[PDB]
Amino acid sequence: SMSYTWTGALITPCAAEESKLPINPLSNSLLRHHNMVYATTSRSASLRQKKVTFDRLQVLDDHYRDVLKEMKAKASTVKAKLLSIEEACKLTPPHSAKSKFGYGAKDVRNLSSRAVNHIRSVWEDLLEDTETPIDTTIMAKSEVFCVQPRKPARLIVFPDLGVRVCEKMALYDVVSTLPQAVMGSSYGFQYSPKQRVEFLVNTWKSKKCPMGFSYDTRCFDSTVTESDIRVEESIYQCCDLAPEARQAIRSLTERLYIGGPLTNSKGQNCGYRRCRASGVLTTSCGNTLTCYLKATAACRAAKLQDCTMLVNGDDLVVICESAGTQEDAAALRAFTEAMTRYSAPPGDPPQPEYDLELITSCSSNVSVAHDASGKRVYYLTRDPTTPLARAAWETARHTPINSWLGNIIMYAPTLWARMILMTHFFSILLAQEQLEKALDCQIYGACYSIEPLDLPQIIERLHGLSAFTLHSYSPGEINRVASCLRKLGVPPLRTWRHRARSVRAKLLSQGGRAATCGRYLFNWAVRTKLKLTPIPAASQLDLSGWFVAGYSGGDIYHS
Ligand SMILES: O=C(O)c1ccc(Cl)cc1NS(=O)(=O)c1cc(Cl)c(Cl)cc1Cl
Ligand SMILES: O=C(O)c1ccc(Cl)cc1NS(=O)(=O)c1cc(Cl)c(Cl)cc1Cl
Ligand SMILES: [Mn+2]
Ligand SMILES: [Mn+2]
Repeated sequence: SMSYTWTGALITPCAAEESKLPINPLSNSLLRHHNMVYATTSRSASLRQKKVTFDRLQVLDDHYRDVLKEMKAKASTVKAKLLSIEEACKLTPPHSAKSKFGYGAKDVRNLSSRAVNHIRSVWEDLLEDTETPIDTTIMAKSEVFCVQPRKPARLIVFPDLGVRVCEKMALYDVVSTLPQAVMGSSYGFQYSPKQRVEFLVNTWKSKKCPMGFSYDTRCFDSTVTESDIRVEESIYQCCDLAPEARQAIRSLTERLYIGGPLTNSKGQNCGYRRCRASGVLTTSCGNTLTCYLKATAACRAAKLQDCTMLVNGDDLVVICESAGTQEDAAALRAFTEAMTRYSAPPGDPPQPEYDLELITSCSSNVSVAHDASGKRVYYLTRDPTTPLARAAWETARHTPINSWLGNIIMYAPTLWARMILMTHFFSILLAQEQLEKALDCQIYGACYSIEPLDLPQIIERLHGLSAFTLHSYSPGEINRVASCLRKLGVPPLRTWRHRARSVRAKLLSQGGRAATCGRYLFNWAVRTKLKLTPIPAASQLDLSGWFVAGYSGGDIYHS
């Protein structure tokens, strides 16, 4: 069937849309080529619509069925619990889109009478009505990028707030626990960056002659068929579930997940969806299971040897045993035709790689540096272009989520996050005297409230002390960073070192947590290094829950 059907009504914005980077003194000190940074808007919606609208092709074979049964056998060991309305409400982000039924996220979090009453009625409706399609709103997502030698806005589809809370009650525990039970070490969201690196490195070293590749499906959500979504439900149904949760899951699958009507911000009928909605609770878990299922079966069909998968939603990395240059090339090609038959055609043909550093997944790749002892240490890095463009944007404009904070945490060991992001943002926080102000950021899609002054302990707990002593980065990594800065008009690293020494000094002079930030985060900036000892507060942090599952598009808030 067609992934989408359109009436002609336009995808409209519900407020003014900014697309250009402002000329701001704070942002200009970080990035001078402001005309190269832009934000997507509804103006490009039609372009995206054209790309994601097509008829799907899907042929399932014995390998697919074999793997599905293997996954279901594992899912059968799961017992999922039903979340109370209170628990579900508390998972709702403070700035989540308000309901059209007289209440907003703040009301939900406060368990106000009207919000809770409506949520209950929505729940009872899911238990009683097993067929009526649930309405969804379609919007053009606002994301920041750097012009390329422009990307049309992505389309987000989500149901009302009441429905979103009900999804949590019925499925939060399932999407938080089932993926790991089914996919084991292949489920990527169970890993912190260091652990992801650990898995990739060990998986690579375990092969006699490793060969690996990233497989990028063209607009994955649009490739997801009704069959895929019902197969996904069949996996969830293997869990021990409360009667109402089982019905809610059955109803949500038929009324929302497999598809439904699309309404624009103006309340006009835009069309119909018959594929994955980006803004529902099951998107991350469902895409991961779907991608893992198809690729695991595809490997068998293509005869790839010892395929080890690492899946994060639609992002897939495969590491296997090489059978020779020509053999691998033909097998990868066969893999692609198998995935194509399963309705997971590639955006760009995958290419076999024989060096782990050359494998890129969602712009990220593993690289190596050295600690104080001179020992090799692998870490996760990525092209800094988008992180820098977004940092500049969030510097000049107030945004609900601070990607820069999430990037500092996830890429703390990188040359660019340390020299640029830490330097730039701490200097600004110092100047505005807002170091102790908690900010919101996202990790694997879930929203977290974080205090900048706790970054030292956070980073130590997640990356280890070596994150504050890495040096001697690879030539390729250094070159990528340097060339990126020239492209964006970002001052050279020598300038950032100078700024860091001054920022470091100021932080030390204030003592307390601030001083700790200066000592640990900016030790790289001084010749006479300071003895960095394990931070007491670090070993006392409760980061249990940060890396359990993916929740992108799931409207999740962890407090
Ligand atoms: O060339 C390097 O030094 C290098 C640095 C980082 C990475 Cl990710 C790969 C590299 N090359 S590689 O041949 O794929 C490689 C992979 C692993 Cl798993 C280990 Cl233990 C050592 C090397 Cl040599
Ligand atoms: O070598 C160190 O002691 C060191 C350790 C970590 C970091 Cl983030 C930077 C370090 N050196 S630095 O002087 O700041 C520096 C490094 C590079 Cl690669 C480049 Cl192009 C330019 C500069 Cl100005
Ligand atoms: Mn993805
Ligand atoms: Mn190498």
